Amino acid sequence: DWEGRWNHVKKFLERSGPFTHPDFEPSTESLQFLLDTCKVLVIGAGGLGCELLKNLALSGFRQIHVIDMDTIDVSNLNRQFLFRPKDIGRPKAEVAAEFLNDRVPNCNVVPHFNKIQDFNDTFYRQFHIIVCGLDSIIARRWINGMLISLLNYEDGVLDPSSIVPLIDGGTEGFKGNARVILPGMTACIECTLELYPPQVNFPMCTIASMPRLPEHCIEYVRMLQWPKEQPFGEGVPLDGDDPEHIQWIFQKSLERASQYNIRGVTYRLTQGVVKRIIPAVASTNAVIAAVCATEVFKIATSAYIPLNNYLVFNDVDGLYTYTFEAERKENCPACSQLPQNIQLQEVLDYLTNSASLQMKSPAITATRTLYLQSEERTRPNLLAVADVTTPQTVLFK
Amino acid sequence: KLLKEQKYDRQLRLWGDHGQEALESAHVCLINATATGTEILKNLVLPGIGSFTIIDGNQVSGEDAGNNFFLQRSSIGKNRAEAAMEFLQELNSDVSGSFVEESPENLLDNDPSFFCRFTVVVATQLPESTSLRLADVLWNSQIPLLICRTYGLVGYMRIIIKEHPVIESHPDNALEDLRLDKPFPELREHFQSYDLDHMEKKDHSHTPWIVIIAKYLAQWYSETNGRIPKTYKEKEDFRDLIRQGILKNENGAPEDEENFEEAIKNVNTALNTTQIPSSIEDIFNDDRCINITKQTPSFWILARALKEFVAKEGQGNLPVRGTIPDMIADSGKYIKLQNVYREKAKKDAAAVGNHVAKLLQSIGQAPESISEKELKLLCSNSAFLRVVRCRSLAEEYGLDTINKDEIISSMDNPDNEIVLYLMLRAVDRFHKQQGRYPGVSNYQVEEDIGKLKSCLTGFLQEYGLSVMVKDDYVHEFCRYGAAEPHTIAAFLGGAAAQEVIKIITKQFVIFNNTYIYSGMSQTSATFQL
Ligand SMILES: [Zn+2]
Repeated sequence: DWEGRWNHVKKFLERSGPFTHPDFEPSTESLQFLLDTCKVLVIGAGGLGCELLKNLALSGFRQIHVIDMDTIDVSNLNRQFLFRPKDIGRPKAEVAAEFLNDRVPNCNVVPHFNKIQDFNDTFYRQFHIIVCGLDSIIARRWINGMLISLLNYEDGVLDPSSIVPLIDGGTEGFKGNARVILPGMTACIECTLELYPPQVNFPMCTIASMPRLPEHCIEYVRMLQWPKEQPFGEGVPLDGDDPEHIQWIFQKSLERASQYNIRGVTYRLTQGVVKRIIPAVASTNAVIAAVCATEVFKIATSAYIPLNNYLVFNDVDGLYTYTFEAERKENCPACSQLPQNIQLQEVLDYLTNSASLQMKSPAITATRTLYLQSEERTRPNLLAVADVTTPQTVLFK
Repeated sequence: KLLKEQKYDRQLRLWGDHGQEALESAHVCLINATATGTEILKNLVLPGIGSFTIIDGNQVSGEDAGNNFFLQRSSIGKNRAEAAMEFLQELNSDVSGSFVEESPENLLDNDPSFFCRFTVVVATQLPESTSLRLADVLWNSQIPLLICRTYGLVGYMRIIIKEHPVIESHPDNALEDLRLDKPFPELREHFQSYDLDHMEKKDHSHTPWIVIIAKYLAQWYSETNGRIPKTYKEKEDFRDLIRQGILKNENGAPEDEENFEEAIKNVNTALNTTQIPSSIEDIFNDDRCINITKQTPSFWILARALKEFVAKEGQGNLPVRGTIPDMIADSGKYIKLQNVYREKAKKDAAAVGNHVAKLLQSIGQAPESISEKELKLLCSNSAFLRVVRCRSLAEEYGLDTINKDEIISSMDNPDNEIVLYLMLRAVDRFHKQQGRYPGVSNYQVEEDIGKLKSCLTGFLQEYGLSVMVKDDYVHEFCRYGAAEPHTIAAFLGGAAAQEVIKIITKQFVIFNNTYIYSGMSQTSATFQL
């Protein structure tokens, strides 16, 4: 638009260079082609989202869509700079586009107050690149399955034009990670699951009969005492953001800790456990969103070769980045072209407790359904599996 | 107050109320308000730094407005510091912003002592000469300084702090202080109280793995007399010794005992843990620790105290940390076991308190110029203490002080990121020689390649650095045209902001000198220049 607005971006598009991508061709048009046509979808306005919209917008991207089902909360303000106290309660995706469209002159950010599962093939197909910066692994695996299903194979040969690049970033305190995934070419989210599901869910036995830590006590009240009793009205569920609810979980937890001589129950600790709070700062999000944005640019323009897929950032002791190429599992449940091989209420366990699949509350179907736990009579029902961990149907022979 | 607790919840879980306090009391100074500076600053305002002051003496340009999220088209022509603060202040009302429509040189000319009003100073996009001038002043004033430059796809960051000691370093995956190798009295007593052989089954399968390993380590010890440090033999046989204690079911085959499994999976890192770390010994043997005076900082006092303790009540060991990891066990046994370590940690901390008081006596500094909280925290992190001392910028630029060793060695790899450092130095020569940066204009590139290649050689030979720099880098750096790409400025802005927070809060551990980032390959490296 105005004089030298894109002076910092142009130079990587108009000049030839020694480290350029093999297919790069310096052009004085490329930028405009980038501003007017490259369609990017940002998943999440939380976490990296805000930082991603800024980076992409100041990089020549204009046609950006953001998806988020969340509402602004006071705790967001320590790092989600696109939000202000007055926006508390409003939809994150909305306020985000709103802010950006006003701070960056011609950006056309389109919001979607939805959850990624609300959309299917037809929708995702409209994008050239998808950047995921949301918090849950369930969401990461879900968009991972969507993009793979968009892959079009011709007699066993992948059609490169059916590949939709997925850049995924995450953060945890002063640690974070960014990766580039090329469905059908690179390792996908499911290819390296030995890195994503590492989360905690306290064993029903220790929580109910062997508490040792304050967290166990809180866990007990939340997962058992609240359901049994119904403190705030029959049928009313526990609201993590409700102060009176936390207060109740807190008092009851203290009482349990008292009985087992466990110290440490605290209100702050109760909140952290009820909401599964992950510590978060602006600085680490900036770093990771920066790496991801840079790769989005590279892939859109072929300015340089993409991250040889997986980077880790750590700020605790000094600072460092580490990158390696995650390999594609030739037996992957999600990105392998072939149907998996096995060997009913015992195979459901294999699709759950297992590691290679780690599916959550699956659903098997014979060549006729059976146990579509998603239907309470779907229990008396008690191969083509299905799941909440992906849009596709995993074929098991 | 309650508003803040809610707002800062995600970060309070990282540096606590005390870090937040240190943060809210600080005053940082930013030099130029380019993309690099507003990005660093934004990461300081959001978490809530007490206050900030931008110092830019330039005006907004079409390109500044184009790559900065805190400058609009409407600010083109106005003062950059003034206009940046307008938008940065909008980020957090609890932060008091400010500025000076003056430049660093001018301020250095008139009121140098001006920068003495800051906790830390962040200088960005500065040319060589202004950097050295500013470095000298802040160094003698003992004011912490961080220099940051974005140049094309390269990020650079240099920190300068004479001495930065820290207690609460927040180590990741440190070895638990189990004391299985050098058990204190109460812990010996506690283990004896257990009789795995004669004991009900439910209690057998619900005994802390520390007890299990303890049990078996005494058996293996009263026989051979060894301690088991040979990884896939002694330790592997030991794992078997443990695996043979697993009760057998009615059918004969061993049953499922998760606690013994846990004992097993832990033998590898549980047999050797009580030993003073290298870094601690180095702290103990340092002059500021051995020769105390009236000016000796509270940290070195607590350092010496820890030393005296290691000498007496410690018996060549640091005070028991006090905590243990969670581990499958009945509540009673787990709590009883933990209380032993807790109690023990309390005993050791009191002893350390004495040594401290005794030290404050033969110094007459004060009666309790050190809260008891500082003492409990120091005993918890006695193995994690760290001290960083950066070289001055003068030592780095000196012809006889330059670290040619590090630079020469690094260059063995023609692609080490230390070349980016070299290119930065040369690019600066190109700016003093010529009065501009190379490649700014699409038409200068080709001609600049030769001029820059020459500034490099001059720079190298001058310091006596016989290193090979591939031509590609010279060309690549001209190709950059001094650009300050936003995503590159954002990366450096997150990285730099957190290093500043580490300084202000004294909590994690800062990089020891220079960090260089390459957006081209997405690789980085730290150097001690
Ligand atoms: Zn895969």
